[PDB]
Formats: sequence, C-alpha cells, structure tokens
Amino acid sequence: DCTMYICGDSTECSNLLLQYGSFCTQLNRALTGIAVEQDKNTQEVFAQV
Amino acid sequence: SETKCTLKSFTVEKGIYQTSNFRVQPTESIVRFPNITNLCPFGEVFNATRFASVYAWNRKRISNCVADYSVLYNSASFSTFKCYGVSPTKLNDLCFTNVYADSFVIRGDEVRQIAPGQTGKIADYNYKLPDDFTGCVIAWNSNNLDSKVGGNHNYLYRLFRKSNLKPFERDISTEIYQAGSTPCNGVKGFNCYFPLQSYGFQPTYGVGYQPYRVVVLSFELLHAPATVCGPKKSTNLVKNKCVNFNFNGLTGTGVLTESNKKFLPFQQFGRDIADTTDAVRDPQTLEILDITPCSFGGVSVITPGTNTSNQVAVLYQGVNCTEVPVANVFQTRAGCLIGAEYVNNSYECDIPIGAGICASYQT
Amino acid sequence: RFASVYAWNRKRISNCVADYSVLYNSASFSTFKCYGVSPTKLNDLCFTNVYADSFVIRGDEVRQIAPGQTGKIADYNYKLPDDFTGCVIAWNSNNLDSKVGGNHNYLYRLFRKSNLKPFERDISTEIYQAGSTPCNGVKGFNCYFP
Amino acid sequence: VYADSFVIRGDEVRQIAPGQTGKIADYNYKLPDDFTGCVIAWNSNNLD
Amino acid sequence: QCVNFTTRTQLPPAYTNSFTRGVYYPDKVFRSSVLHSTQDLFLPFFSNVTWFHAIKRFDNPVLPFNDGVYFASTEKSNIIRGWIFGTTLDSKTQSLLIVNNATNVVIKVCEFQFFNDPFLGVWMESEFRVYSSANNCTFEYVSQPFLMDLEGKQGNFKNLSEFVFKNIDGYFKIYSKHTPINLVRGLPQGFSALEPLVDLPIGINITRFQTLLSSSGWTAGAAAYYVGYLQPRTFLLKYNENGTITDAVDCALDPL
Amino acid sequence: LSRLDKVEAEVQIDRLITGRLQSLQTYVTQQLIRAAEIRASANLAATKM
Amino acid sequence: LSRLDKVEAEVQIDRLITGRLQSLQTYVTQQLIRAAEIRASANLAATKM
Amino acid sequence: QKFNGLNVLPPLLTDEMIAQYTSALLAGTI
Repeated sequence: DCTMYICGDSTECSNLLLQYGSFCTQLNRALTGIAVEQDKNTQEVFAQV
Repeated sequence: SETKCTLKSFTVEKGIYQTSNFRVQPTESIVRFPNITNLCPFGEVFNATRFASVYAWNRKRISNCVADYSVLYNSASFSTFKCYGVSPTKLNDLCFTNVYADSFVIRGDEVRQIAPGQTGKIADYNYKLPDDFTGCVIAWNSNNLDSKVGGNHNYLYRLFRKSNLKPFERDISTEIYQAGSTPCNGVKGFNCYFPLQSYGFQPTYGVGYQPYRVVVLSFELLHAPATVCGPKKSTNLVKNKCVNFNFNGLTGTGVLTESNKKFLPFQQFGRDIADTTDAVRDPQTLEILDITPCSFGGVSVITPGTNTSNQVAVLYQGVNCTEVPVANVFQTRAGCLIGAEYVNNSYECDIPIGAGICASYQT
Repeated sequence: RFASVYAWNRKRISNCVADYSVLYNSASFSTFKCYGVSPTKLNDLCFTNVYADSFVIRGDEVRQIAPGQTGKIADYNYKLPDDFTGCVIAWNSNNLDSKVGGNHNYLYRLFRKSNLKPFERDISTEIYQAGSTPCNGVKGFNCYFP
Repeated sequence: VYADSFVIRGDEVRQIAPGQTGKIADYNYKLPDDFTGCVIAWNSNNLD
Repeated sequence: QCVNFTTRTQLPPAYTNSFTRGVYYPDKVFRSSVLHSTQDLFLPFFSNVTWFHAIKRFDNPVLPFNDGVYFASTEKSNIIRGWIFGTTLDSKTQSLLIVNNATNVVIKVCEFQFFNDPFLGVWMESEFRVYSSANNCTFEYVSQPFLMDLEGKQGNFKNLSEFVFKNIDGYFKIYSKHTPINLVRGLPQGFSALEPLVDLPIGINITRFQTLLSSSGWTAGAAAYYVGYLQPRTFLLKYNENGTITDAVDCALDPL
Repeated sequence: LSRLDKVEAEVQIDRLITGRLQSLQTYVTQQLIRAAEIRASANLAATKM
Repeated sequence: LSRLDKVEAEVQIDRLITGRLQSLQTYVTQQLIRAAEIRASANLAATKM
Repeated sequence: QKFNGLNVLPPLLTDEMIAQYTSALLAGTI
C-alpha cells in the first residue's frame, strides 16, 4: 500500500510524501508485474494438455 | 472516473485495475489512567492555624505528590491569583520536578510589591524576586480570623535593613541597625533602630490595611526528574469499536477486544515477533486486552471495453463485506465482490479475479 | 502614529517603483532580517503585491515575531504563516513612543479563546470567562478586561 | 595566523559576521563565505 | 552514638565463579516464546565473584560502586539488614540509606554523618548505631509494615536472596529474587530470573556502598554473601510461552 | 509529531521519509532479481514437461 | 539562483542533486533488469533458427 | 492481511485445481 506503510493514519505525513511525486505509482506498478507473471508460470507448465 | 483519471486517458481497456485503497476512520478518542491516589496535603498548607511572618517566611518542600490546582483555582476563598511564569490553566499539564511554598501574612497595601520587577518596602528589604521569576503567586484575605481587637502583635516586618538582598534569601539578624554615622552599642541609643516592627491588624482597617495571607509556589526547572504535577484525567472505557486509544501516554488506533493471555504482575506491554504492540493492560482494572488497528483495503474496478459498455464492478481485495457500506453480493476467498451476479455455468476465463473465479461480459 | 498590536495597520502597496536600496543601507533600522529572499535581491525582482504591517511592541519581544514561534504574542494577537516570505524591521523609538506619564495608549491582547489563524485581525473586547462559573454583565470575579 | 584590528560602535558588532550585510560589510570591511576563524569584540569606552 | 568494631582479623578474599546468575528483566514487556537480543548491564557468565564471610568475624569494608553492583547472600536468621550509598558519607552530601528490619523497609536520603561501622545492635532492635545527623532530607520511603523471622535458625542455608543495584539517569533501580537452596557454600547449578522490585527517582550520584550487619565483643551466625560487578554486555534472552525468561546466552563467552 | 512544533517537525520526519523510501526501494529490487531466477527454472520445468 | 545568495542556495541545490541521481539510478537499474530478460529471449530465437 | 499495508493475494489456480492437470497428464500418458 502507498501511504499506510510510511505515513499510516497521519494526515500531516501524507502531505510531505505527496511532494516526492510518482514514487508511489511506480512502486505499485512494479509489484503488479511480478504478481501477474506468477500466474503465467503456473499456466505454462501444467496447461500443456 | 477513478480509472479514467488514474490511467490519464479517455479510453479504458478490458481488464482489472487497481486504485483507491480503502481504510476506515475511527470514531472517538479514549484515555485511560490510574486511580491517582498520591496527592499531597495542601489542606494543611492552606488551613494552617498560624502562618509565618514576612521577616521569616517559612520554606516548605513539596515532593512526589499530585498538586491538584483545580481545587485551588475554582475556590472562591481567594482574593487574587496572579501567576507570572506559566499560564494558570496549564499548571496541571506540564509535570515538574520540585515545588517550594513560601507562606506569609502581609498587608493589602504591599500586595503590589509581591509582583516581579516591582519596587517597594517588602520588595527591597526582605522579599526579593529575580527578573525571570517563574514561580506562581497566590493571595487572599483572612481579616476575620487574623485581626485581633487588641491587635495581633505577633507578626513583624523589616523596618530598617542594611542592603537589598538577593532573591530567595532569608535573614535572621535582628541586631540594632546603625542608620547614623556613629556606631550603636547596647539596646538603645542615638540612631539605634530595631530592624523589625510589629503588625497590628484590626477589623476597623479598610482594604489595604487588612491582613492578607500570601503564599507563593515557586519551582525549579529540569535539574532532576519530574515527580510533582497535577492529576491526569480519565474517561470511560469502550470496546468493539476502533478508537484513538491512549493508555499511559501511548497513542494508536484499533479495536479493543478481550484477550485471554496471562501477563506477569509487573508486565505492562504485549508484543509479537514483528516488534509491534498487540496487547495492553487497563491502568484501573487489571485485565488483558487485545488490540487490532481497524481494517483497510483498496478497490479493483472490473470493466469491459469502453465502446462495448460502461457498467463497472467493484471488488475489495481480501476485504470482508460485513463492513463494506463504509465506502448483488458474493463472498469468495479473494474477498467480497459486489455489482456482478454469480452463475452456475462454466466458461473459459476472460478477466481473472482469483481463486478460480473469472468474470466476463455475457447474458 | 503607529497603532497597537491588535490594531496593526495593513497597507496595500501596488503600481509603484520600490527602491529598497535606501532602506537597505540606512542604519536607522536596528534589526534587519529576511526569510524568503536574500536582502540584496529585493531590487532585482518584480512582485504581484506588497503588504506592509506596522505596529509598536517592546524591545525584548521581537523574538516572537519570527514565523511559527510560540508565546503570548505569537498566539493571542499576531500569528505569521508557516511559509512566511518577507523581512522584519525593528528600531528603537523611545523618544517618540515613551512618556514620563506613561504611554498607555498601547494595548495588547492578554487572553483569548484559542490560537489565531494566520494574519488575523480582531477588535473584539468582550469579557472572557476564566473560571468555571459563568460570567455575565460587565464585571465579576476572575472576569478581567481582555 | 592573521589578526585584524579596528573599532566599531557597539550597536553594529553583528555586521562583521560573514554573509551578513550593512554599509560597513558592503564597502568598509567584509568576509568571504567560507571564512574560518573567530570574531571577538569587547567594550573599550573607558579609553577610546 | 556508636562503638567501633575493630575486633576483626584481616583475611584475604576468596574467589568463586558465578555460574548462571545475573539475568533479570530489562523492561516491563510480555513476549511469548521468542528470542530477543538486548544489550545492557549484565553479570558475565563464569565471572570471578568475591566471597565474604561473617561469623568472631565482622566484615564491613567499603567497596567501589560503578555501573551497578550485584549482591547475593545465603542467609539464615537474616543477619543482613541493609545498605548505604553515597560519595562522601560524612554529612557533606546526601547519602542513600537502606535498612530492612523485622518491622518494615525504610529508605532515607539525607546527609548522614556515617560512622566507621554502621550496624544495628541486637532478639529485638536495641541500638540504631548507623547514623547521627538527619538535617537536610529530600526523600523518604516507607512500605507497609510486617513481621520478619528474627529467630536464630541454625543449619545449612535454606534461603538465597539475590539483589541487583543499578543507577540510570539518576533513577535508582533495585531487583529482588528469592530461591530456596540446599548446598554448602557455592551458588546452585541452575537458572532463575530476577523480577523488578521498585524504581526510585532519587536523582543523586553514588560512588561507593557499604553493607550492614558489653560494647566490645560479639558472636554472630555464619553468613556468607557474594559481591560482583556489572559491565555492558549483550545477551540473547529466551522468553517462554508464559512470559518468564527461561534461558540466556552470553555472546562474548566462547566462539560457539 | 506530538513532541516538536511544526517549524522543525518536518525536519525530523524528513529523515524517516528518506530512510523508509530507502528501505522500500531495496525490498522491491530483490523481488525483481529473485523473480528472474524463478522464471529461469519455470521455463526449464516447462521444457522438462 | 535569482532569489537567494550563494551560501543559502547551496543547501537548496544539494537537495535536488540527491533526488536527481536517485531518479536516474532507478531508471538505469530497471533497464539492466529488462535487458537481461530480452537477452534470454534473444538466445531462445537464435536456438530456434 | 498484515498490519502495515502488506497484503498477499491467492493464486488464480487453486491447489486442488492443479491436481486435476497432473491427473489428466498422467492418465493420458498411461
């Protein structure tokens, strides 16, 4: 999660986090690529038939 | 609109998108503190039968107690409460190291000289204050008891003194002061003045001439650990609702529930492997409670092609929907899905969801 | 005349040429401290608007004038914003603001309900309730002039 | 080691600091930004 | 009012190895079946502890106090009474005074003009020959009164009391633990944790300490107590499923 | 947040933000590295089958 | 540069430079990760031919 | 599922579902 880990339930902390820009969006995209790729692995091995 | 803005485009492609992570706001703030018992007896300080006089004001040390200033402030028996170093309202908030109380009886005419940075007879002979006087001053009148019809001559004040003494300095020298050039020997003589003169208080005296009992509660700053300060307010206990709980000065959020764990008599905290708080002990009723920060998730919008349709679905990843209306129903291993109908036919996957569930656009 | 801290005057400065050099090099200003802009570059920039705030205070309470600080002056009568951009000018004026009989024309707010918003103006003089007991009318115990 | 000697009015001691301003700090006596050392001043009205 | 107990012969002190003593609870926290690493003041395993005997014998010497001192006493009939802590012990500076009797625990912080041999002449208390002057007192502590066994029980030591003294940022911390043992003179082969007793905000400094035990000559029971020193070491405390420290490991002992 | 005023509270919390981004960018980097090794064996397993 | 002097702007500029390198450091590493996966597919086509 | 935002997602194929592929592969080759 974007801000729960670093500035959880704090309104003040989320203000300074937003100034860093697209670090939040880029990181979330990185994890999604790994998660989706795992289903490709299982499908590639067992779904031969 | 959330997806259309996050993707920064006016076209939305078929698939599942991640946006708008979900949380739950708490309701209120709860504070728990012990039964506060160790209060020092200010009653015997205020209601003492006889106070010391201005020439030899008594110095008493107050330690390791709860100085409840609310009873002092709200009482109407006081005539004035001028308190210079700190705000009178925040006396019970900041915790202090030590407090020294000076109790004396003076006239109402010299009440001005008690204030710091002031000039007067008692401001220059016996009672001196520094330029940064942080202590807190209290004064009230007790004419009915203090005044004597024949004159209570027990009290005395410094008439003539050799020099202006430093703050918090008490002198016992009652020697015959030598105001004149020639030395004074014996008990009396030329230019031989007794340093102390007697107060006479009578009910016929007006405001200013009447006896006023003045006490100052001076204190010292942070050269020893703080032990003397006022009470800590406590409120009622609540459970099964996540709140901003504050136990013994620690703040956090989560639902307070009954825990069957057994601590040690002196143990206070409960912690897990990951080094975070998961238990707490009520400082009034000794019991073991379990904490759980109120839950949270995100939002996964399942939509077909924009040209084909505009209807969407919302799935909260790994979120139970018994608490969903904060933001058709179906509960699955991946969470609770709303907006889509569950059928019994089995087709090929088109939009994966999780745990074998695959959504699609079909009649 | 400069009014009190609670009657501080705000003056709009616009559509003019501001030669800060003569102010910059004049020794008649005792204290010269700038926060947002270095003092030498005020003559090299153009601003959309200029605000001037003038008042009179003690010579030993100019510390609280710094933005974001704490205290009675910074809490009850004058509170600067967190991101203040400007300069602070101070100088002694005893000969024109002090009298043998007491220049009691200068008043300051001693107590208020709570903290003030940035750039707050208030001419309220209503009596505050210090004690728990309600206070009405115009005078009472623990009901002091604000 | 270097020593610089001069006399300034007591109200203007703060102008000698490096990075500080003032007419003296502009066209009488100034210091570089990376100046290393100490600045000392004391009262001498009894003689000067 | 005191009488000097100079009637003692000087003997060298014997050394003993502290097998597994010196472990306590660093902080008030509950951890269930975890292994936590903590760096703090501790008594090293297999350390040289000093052996003192009191019989005929009256050993009340002054010992240095630095980074806390660990005290243990294999005692019957409770000859040991208390301790004093201070830097001058001549009424110049405030001195900590700890005494335990059959009545109650007493703690005083005053400039006590301590004598050479502070003791309580005894079975009932008769002579409080410990101090003379109590003029400038800052803190006083009294617990709830009780009654203690003053009878002179004989035989091998049946009770073992372990006490730890340590000062952090002016605060005075004391830890207590009691365990029944059946041995001759040495510490038992076993493990035990020392629960905290009480914390005191005395706010005074301490450099040396002294123990406490017709006018000349006396016979006392044979009681032996050990004195040891603490230095900063790192341990690996092993909590159980119930919250009691069950084992500990000294990192600097051996390569394993 | 509750011990220091807002003039310099952002100075102290800045180190936490700087540290925690460093602690979070590190974690994802190994997940990118580790997933590459799994895909190396996943493709070999698909060939074995 | 146009607003503050040399000493004050040095602190402000140093704040950007630390962030700017981290922006390029993140970018260059991801290219290395992705180019390794392209290399694996490049050699899979050379074997096929 | 965790405290500080960390969540773990279930696989698309259930552990029982992949057991059907293995039986199908072994049944065909037998």
